[PDB]
Amino acid sequence: SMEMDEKDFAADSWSLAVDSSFLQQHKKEVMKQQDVIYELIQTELHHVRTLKIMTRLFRTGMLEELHLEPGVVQGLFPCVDELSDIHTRFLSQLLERRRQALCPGSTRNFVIHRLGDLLISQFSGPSAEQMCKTYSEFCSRHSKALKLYKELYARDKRFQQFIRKVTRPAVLKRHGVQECILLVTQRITKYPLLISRILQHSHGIEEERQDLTTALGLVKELLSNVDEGIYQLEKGARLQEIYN
Amino acid sequence: AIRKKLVIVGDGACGKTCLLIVFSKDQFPEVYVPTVFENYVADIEVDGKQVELALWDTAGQEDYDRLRPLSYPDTDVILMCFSIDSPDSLENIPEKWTPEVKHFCPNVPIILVGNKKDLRNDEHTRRELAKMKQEPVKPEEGRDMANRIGAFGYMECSAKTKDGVREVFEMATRAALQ
Ligand SMILES: NC(=O)c1ccnc(NC2CCCC2)c1
Repeated sequence: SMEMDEKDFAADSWSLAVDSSFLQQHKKEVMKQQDVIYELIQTELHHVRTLKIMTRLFRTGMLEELHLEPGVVQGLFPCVDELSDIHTRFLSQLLERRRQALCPGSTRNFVIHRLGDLLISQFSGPSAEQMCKTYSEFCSRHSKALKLYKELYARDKRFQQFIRKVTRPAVLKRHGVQECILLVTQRITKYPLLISRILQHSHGIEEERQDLTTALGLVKELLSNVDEGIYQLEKGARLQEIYN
Repeated sequence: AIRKKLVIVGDGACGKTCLLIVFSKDQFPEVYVPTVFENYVADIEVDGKQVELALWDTAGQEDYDRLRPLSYPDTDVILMCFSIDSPDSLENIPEKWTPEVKHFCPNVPIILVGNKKDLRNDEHTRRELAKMKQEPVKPEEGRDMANRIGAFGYMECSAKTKDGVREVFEMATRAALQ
């Protein structure tokens, strides 16, 4: 993450991020809505950060320091470039929506009134098809990536020293290789929980309640499709095992 | 310190997310209770042993039968949750959650946890349940279910007041060490 976005999302809530004199001017219902939208953007910033640790710290570090076969590194980090592209673009749109809503003379005071349209765009058309194909591929390769990691850590000394070295800082405590993989797999099932709670506090404008209801339906359709498209790959699986 | 992995399972209204949030922050949030929990690695010292306990939630995965099992690899202890204000969440324990966890996590200790124990003596809760010929889950009903499903043990807690929360995670760490 970059310092500017980290500071903007350092607080535990929207009500603690904005100035108290700005918070005071809003009704409780607006505050409750903004606290959940803030959590959606904050967790998206953290998810993009998880993807950067996987691409820049682990993947590129292995290619540069271990000179490991590119096919082995790909098995450990399936679809990480495509996932980073999808979520960095989504994060860019969420952060721009917040930035446009800032009051003049402030870098922290804002109210996002129109999130639904952005979520409909993300979870429909080509971007939704790309998310569907990418998570179907990622989640089907998840178990294989973990087994490949566990084999390499146990039999390779330079790989073990690489992992121990790059994961030693305290800021990496929750972000080991296996932890990043499960964090990415679990991300997509967080969206209906966040959107349903934003919707609960978005009845004030009928256009917004309708947009969030459509977005919620699109996210669930995407998840149902991803879930149906998963078939766990296994290194050294035989054709007979597959067709039976 | 040895690394252990804990996963919490249970129905959508069982309070598993709130339980993980309260333990990881050591507080019931006074300003905003998060909707979701990413992960956390707790430094725990139990009975003289230091453990790094990685915590994971299955919330949001309840309707997705092929995504949900991806949370299970290398799990060391399962917390199987139900809500005491929801006798229906207890009934789904033996024939939905238990066969699933025994299949993907053979030989992993399961601790059956009754959440929201504060609601057992809450007037509104008792009134609403009485309209459907029901009452809050009794301590013996929780123990009997835990005994029936082959659970390592039975425990109760309240994420709202923090009572029993520390004990659940310390016992989970001991179960993961066995
Ligand atoms: N027996 C222990 O070491 C212990 C007790 C209570 N909580 C612990 N976990 C931390 C993680 C975040 C909040 C405190 C650890």
